[PDB]
Amino acid sequence: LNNIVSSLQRNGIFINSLIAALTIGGQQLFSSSTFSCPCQVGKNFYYGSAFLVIPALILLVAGFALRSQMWTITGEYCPLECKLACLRFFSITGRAVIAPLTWLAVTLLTGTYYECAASEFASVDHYPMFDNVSASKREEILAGFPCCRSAPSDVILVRDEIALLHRYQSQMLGWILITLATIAALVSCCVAKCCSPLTSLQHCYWTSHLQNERELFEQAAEQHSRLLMMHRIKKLFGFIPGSEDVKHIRIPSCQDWKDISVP
Amino acid sequence: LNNIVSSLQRNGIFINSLIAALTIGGQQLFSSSTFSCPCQVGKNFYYGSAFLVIPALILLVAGFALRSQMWTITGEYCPLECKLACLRFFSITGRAVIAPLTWLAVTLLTGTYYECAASEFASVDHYPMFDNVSASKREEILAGFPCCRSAPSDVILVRDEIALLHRYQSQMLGWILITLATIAALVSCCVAKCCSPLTSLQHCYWTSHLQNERELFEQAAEQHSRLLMMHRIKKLFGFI
Amino acid sequence: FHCPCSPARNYLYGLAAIGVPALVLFIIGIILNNHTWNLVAECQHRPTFLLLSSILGRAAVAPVTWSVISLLRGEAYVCALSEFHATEILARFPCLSDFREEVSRRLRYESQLFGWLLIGVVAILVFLTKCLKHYCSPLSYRQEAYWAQYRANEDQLFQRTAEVHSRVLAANNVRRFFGFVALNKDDEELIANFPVEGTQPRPQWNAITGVYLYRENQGLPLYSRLHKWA
Amino acid sequence: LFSVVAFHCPCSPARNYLYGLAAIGVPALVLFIIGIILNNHTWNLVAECQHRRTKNCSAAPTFLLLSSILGRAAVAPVTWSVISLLRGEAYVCALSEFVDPSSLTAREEHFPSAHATEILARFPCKENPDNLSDFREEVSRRLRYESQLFGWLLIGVVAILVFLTKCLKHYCSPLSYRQEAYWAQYRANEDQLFQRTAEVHSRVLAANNVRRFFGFVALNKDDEELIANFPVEGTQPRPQWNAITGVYLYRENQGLPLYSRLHKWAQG
Amino acid sequence: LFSVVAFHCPCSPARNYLYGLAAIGVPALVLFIIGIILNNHTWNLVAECQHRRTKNCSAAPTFLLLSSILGRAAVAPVTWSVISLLRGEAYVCALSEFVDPSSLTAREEHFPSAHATEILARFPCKENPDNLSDFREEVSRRLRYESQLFGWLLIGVVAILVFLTKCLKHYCSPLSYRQEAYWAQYRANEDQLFQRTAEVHSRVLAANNVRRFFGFVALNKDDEELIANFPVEGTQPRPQWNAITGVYLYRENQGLPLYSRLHKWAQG
Amino acid sequence: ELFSVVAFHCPCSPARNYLYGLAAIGVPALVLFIIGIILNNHTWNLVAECQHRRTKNCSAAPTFLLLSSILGRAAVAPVTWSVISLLRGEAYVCALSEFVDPSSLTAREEHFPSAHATEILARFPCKENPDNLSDFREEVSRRLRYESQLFGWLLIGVVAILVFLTKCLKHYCSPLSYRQEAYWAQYRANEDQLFQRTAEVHSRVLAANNVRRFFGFVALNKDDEELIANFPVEGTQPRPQWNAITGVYLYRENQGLPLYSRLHKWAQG
Amino acid sequence: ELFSVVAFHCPCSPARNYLYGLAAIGVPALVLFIIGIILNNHTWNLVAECQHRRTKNCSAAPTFLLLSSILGRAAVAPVTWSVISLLRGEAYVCALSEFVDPSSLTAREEHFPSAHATEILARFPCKENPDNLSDFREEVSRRLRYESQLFGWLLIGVVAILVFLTKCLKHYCSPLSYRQEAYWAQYRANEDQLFQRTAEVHSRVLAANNVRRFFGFVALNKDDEELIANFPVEGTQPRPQWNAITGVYLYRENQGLPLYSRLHKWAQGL
Repeated sequence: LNNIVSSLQRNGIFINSLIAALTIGGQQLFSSSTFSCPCQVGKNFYYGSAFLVIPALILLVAGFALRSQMWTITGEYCPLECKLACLRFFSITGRAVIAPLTWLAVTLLTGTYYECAASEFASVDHYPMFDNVSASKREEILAGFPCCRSAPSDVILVRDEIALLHRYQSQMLGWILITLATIAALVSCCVAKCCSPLTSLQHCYWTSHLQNERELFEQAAEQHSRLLMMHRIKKLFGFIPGSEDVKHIRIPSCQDWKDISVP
Repeated sequence: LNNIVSSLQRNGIFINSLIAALTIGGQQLFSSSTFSCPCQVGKNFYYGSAFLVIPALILLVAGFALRSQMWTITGEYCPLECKLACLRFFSITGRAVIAPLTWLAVTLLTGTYYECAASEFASVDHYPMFDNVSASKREEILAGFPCCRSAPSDVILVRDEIALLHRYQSQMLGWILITLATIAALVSCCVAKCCSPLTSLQHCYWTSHLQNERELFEQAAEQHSRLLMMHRIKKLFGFI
Repeated sequence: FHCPCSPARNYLYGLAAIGVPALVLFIIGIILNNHTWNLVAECQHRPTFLLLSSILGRAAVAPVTWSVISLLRGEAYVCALSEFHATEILARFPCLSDFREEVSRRLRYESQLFGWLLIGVVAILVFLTKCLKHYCSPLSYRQEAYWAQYRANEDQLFQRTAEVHSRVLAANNVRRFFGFVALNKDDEELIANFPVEGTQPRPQWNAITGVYLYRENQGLPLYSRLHKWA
Repeated sequence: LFSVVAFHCPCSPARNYLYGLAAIGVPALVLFIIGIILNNHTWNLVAECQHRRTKNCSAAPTFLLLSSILGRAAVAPVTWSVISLLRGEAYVCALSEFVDPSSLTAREEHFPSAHATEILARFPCKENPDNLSDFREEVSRRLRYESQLFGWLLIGVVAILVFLTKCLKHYCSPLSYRQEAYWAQYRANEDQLFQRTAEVHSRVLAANNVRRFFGFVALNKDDEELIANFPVEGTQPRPQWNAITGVYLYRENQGLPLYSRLHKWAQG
Repeated sequence: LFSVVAFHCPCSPARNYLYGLAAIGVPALVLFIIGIILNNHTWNLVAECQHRRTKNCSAAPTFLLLSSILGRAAVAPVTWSVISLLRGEAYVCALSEFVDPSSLTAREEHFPSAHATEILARFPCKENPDNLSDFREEVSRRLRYESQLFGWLLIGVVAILVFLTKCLKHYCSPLSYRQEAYWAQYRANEDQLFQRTAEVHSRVLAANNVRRFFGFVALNKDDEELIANFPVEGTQPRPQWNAITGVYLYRENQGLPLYSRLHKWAQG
Repeated sequence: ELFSVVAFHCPCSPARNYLYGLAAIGVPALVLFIIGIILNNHTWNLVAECQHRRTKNCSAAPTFLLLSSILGRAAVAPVTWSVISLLRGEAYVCALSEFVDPSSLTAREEHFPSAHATEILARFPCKENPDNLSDFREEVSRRLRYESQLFGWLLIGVVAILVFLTKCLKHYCSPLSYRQEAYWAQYRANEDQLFQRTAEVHSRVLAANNVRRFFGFVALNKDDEELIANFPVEGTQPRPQWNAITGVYLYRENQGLPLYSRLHKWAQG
Repeated sequence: ELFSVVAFHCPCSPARNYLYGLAAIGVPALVLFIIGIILNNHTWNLVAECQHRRTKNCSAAPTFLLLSSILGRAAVAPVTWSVISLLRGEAYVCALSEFVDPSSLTAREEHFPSAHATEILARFPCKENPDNLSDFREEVSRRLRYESQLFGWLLIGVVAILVFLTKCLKHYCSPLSYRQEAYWAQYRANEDQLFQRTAEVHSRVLAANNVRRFFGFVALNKDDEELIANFPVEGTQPRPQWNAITGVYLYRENQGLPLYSRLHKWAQGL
């Protein structure tokens, strides 16, 4: 039964779906817990914009870095070898970039981050209520109502309209981004099915072979290290550990401990 | 099942995650237990500073002591030998410093600590009625208001502005530290990949050799240590 | 728990509320380990300060953990400074609103401030002392591990041989008294398997008891006071 | 069950302090007795005078044994007395009438001077007017402190006493603790197999007596081999029995340590 | 059920103390009478008074044993007297009518003197005016104090007696205590084997009589071995039974102790 | 629910309930007492002793020891039911409700009506009394319950003394050491187990030997075949032979060795 | 809810309920009495005794000693039903509520009307009484219930004496000691249970011996195959042979030995 779970774990679509669901849940928890939408007139666009970008950037970097094989790819970087490196890089990038795309999409769909983000950028010259011959209190109240300040002075309905407008735009952006992303994927796949010299079945076989041989060589290296250490003990103490020791014992002296300290 | 649990323990990804969850949960109760946000006018910046870094620092002290490897490194120290040790030191450092920033980040993103830490250093020039030419009550009220003195005397607006601006500063101070930690981890592994003469494939052999070098030798020591004892008893009492 | 509020007497409780329950825990630790009596035996019969701290600190964990956890609640320290006619009312606060508010926060502020000092001291002590002793000790940790395992296997086998060697003794005397032995099923082969040759002399066991720190002879490593007795 | 064994303060002057002594001391007193009875060291020490009737052993050799006996049975009195003091039920009931009204503070002078003791006596029974609840509370909290203060230092007294005696016992005794561990284990092990042999030798004699009366003895399967394994002829004379009981302090015979009077009797 | 034997206090003057005496004395008496009968050490003593018909034996040897009879059977009344006194319901219902109105406390001189005894009688049953409830509560605790007071000190005097009797027993018994322990294990071992053989030697004689009548005795699988392994030819003489019943005080035979009359009979 | 059937319901009426209470407790005691005699085999052989002689040869004094045993053993059932009812007290209070003297009443002033006294007192157990006399009703209820329990505790006390006197004197005046009597009491209760057990087996075997001669075979279970195979029957035992093992038996000794049961006496011819 | 159907329902009406009281207590008593006779095998061999002789030569001396046993082993069932109803009290109170004397009510003054005393008293068991007489009803209801509960306890006493009287006479007048009667009691049941068991088997073997002749083979279960392989039959038992083991048997001794069943008398060949 657990073998089936591991088999589905090998399915990349399932692991990417798990990543997307986990990122969406984390974003929802973060928004519901620790956002608070600071309401300062001076720099409020900064807070929302940072909330939009920094989590996406750190998730992208984490996805790129958590894959060990990309380090080897870069080391080789720093014919067919170039094509294979490009294919592996694209395949790893896909999973590296799925999560930040999910974060951006869900944030835009929710709309709160964009709502608090570009709120002071709203156009109010159309509305005749906001005269503000001072020209400064207008920006103050504009940044002030979207966060938590109702300020029930007839402006609330206006503010909702403004909010609605921004929210509407947010949704579009999300979907717009989504559209572009999908388009990119398609053309990206085109490259992976146009510049690739290997057959479609050849690529999957080759990847399975690479994973098999990597695991096999790791196991072989561990076993070789184990055998080398076993040999070191059977040459120092004169007996093989884990076997019948009642035959001989070296009884090493003080000078013998220094020899095994070399590695 | 149980073997799977130990097998996943070998991987270092879960080890970092396991420590992170414990720190946040204990902090969420400890911060609400005996923190209480005091408003010591004379010295409250000490209060915020003490329980923002020091409880994280002891984990680093614990982290170094939790590994028997670095004691041997100190003994050898007190070349290729340094190159291998430096990689081990980096790997030891990687698993040892995750916890202190873990608690540091969540406190910064919480915003409760900084409010009670650097309230007295805030700027009061904007508000026109924190004049206080005597320059005595201003320090006290600035370092007295945010704790439990709501003071609905036409100053609550400042207390929201001060807290929110600091909380934004607290929130902004959060990721920036997160960003630098990610940056340092990225280059250090890249440095460890280029500076180390051994290939990553050859790195696996050596690292696997390190993890079983402690076990096999220790097992040999135990068998030899015991077999001596019975032969002493044979001479003493004649019992195996 | 119980928090007395009497003026000029609460500070007595705070010391008793933590110090007395802490020290008894320390006493339990030294009693349970058998290493303390080894030093007592060695001094009775006859540079060893490094060994004393190693065993003393091992039992120090239980008294230490009680001291900090009590300060974590913090009600212990609120009695101390508050006590030091209106002063009595301050002690009645945990049991003139401006006067009581300022002192109460001051007490809790100092309570955790003093509470975390020991933890910082603890980390330094467990770190520096462990490092210096190993550096001071000429033997390597591999030798130290073998030294520890030599002692670890010593006590389990001595207890194992003590019990068996006791039965082969006691059975003889009761046999001389009654005329037979009502030994159990598993113990029937015990007498036959190990017929003891007699009772060993008292000074013979006295020599192997005491403190021993690697007094190597002729290049042959020796680890225990019984080891040199061979 | 637990309802019968409980504390209820008789709120009466010159009477409750007797109850506190009785409701705790006597249960402690009986527990002190119980430890003596179960321990086997007392009777042989008691039987020591019987076989001599002359005081052959001097005070100095025999004073050493007396120290161990009382401490072993002292576990019960201390494991109970401090518990009640921790609850503080005894102290509040006992010395409430003896609390000096002059030291009463944290309140204006309201307690009547006509019957100060009588009012104090009724505090534990929750019988007190609400105006004197403050007066009741301050003493109740004060007595609870003193009781707990008394109770806590009792544990320390126990803690130091065992610690100092143990090293003193090791220092005074000429034997290493490793020697003592084996010797103490021998007594704790020779007694058990002595008792088991007693029943087997008891039954064998018992079976033989019945057979001589009925003509046949009905034994279970395991008792069948008991007759075959350990057949006896008679008994052991009273002087032989007497040479076993009593006290013994590590005699030595030509370098051979002896650990029991039976071992002393073993050599003849 | 417990409801039947539950204590119901008749709140009446000069009447409830009679009931408390009956509701406590009789259950104490019924337990004591049970104790004597079950203890087998009394019947042989009774049988001892029969066979001699002269009283040759003096009282002094009997007195040491006679204490072991009443004392061993006195545990049941004591543990029943204690719980009743510790429960306290019986005592308050016993002495309610004897509370002195003058010695009443916790209230002013408000208690009526019209019929004090009648009013004092109805205290245990909550049949009292609310104005006198303070008086009732005061005596509800003062009386309950005495019961719990009497219970604990009566426990103590019993407790010291156990130690006093046991220590004197080891002081006066000529044999050593460890030998006595063997003697104790012999009495149980003989009694069981004798009793176990009593059934078997009854059954064999039973089957040997039914068979002579029917011509065959129906026995299950396990009882079949009883006939095969244990054949009998007859019964035992009445004097032979008459020589292994009674009391026995450590008669030594030629340096060999004898532990039971049967053993004394086994030596001829 | 049979508990509701035999429940004690007090008919509150003058000169009527005590008659009921007499027949609501005594009669079950009589039934319990009758059961004890019927089941106890020590009374049939005593009856069987009176039938074979037809002359009254045997003296009463030797038989009085056994005559006291049947009544004594069966006396538990009335006592354990008379006592239980007394302690419960419901039986007594309804019985003696109408005898309480109104003048001697306590706990209240002399306001008890005397126009129809017994009528009101008779109604006390059923609680059908005006609340103006509730104190009186409770006072009589408690006082009467007191006498029941005091009588009940007295009753159990008397029985315990009687048992003590009975067993002490029985062991004293019996001519056998009490250890031998235990063996004897472990015989009669052991013979009767075997005698009953073979009564069926020598019956069933005689049953099969009759059906077989009629049908031509006998149906049997697996175990019953062992009964026919192991234990064969030849005929029946004579009626006078049965007559020699029924009755009372009082330690008749032979030659100096005891015979414990009358069957054992016949087993020696 | 079968017991719910047979539940008592008192018809409150003068001169009417006591009929219902009789016919809702007597009839189940009569049904229980009849069942006792029908199922009691000792009553059939009594009937078959007078059947086959066709003359009734035998006198009443041997019949009466058995006839009491026929009722005695069966009359217990009506009594344990008659007594149960009386103890419940429902049967009596509804039966006799009409007869309560209008001058014998107590616990109330003279408030009983005299217009229709029998009618109003008849409805007491149904609790359909005006609240001005609730004292009267709770007096009559509790008084009548006494009379029933007194009669029920007395009736138990009478059986408690008749049983002891009979059990004494049945052991004092019979010519056999009780220990022998227990054998004779343990033989009548031992034979009858064997007879019924062996009748079924010899029936089945005879049946399987005819079906085979009609089909050429017989279907039998695995355990039933053992029956045919063990108990073969040759024919049937003649009627006169079946007619000598039916009837009443009275301890006919043979040549100084006893016979315990009428079948046993035939077993010796008599």
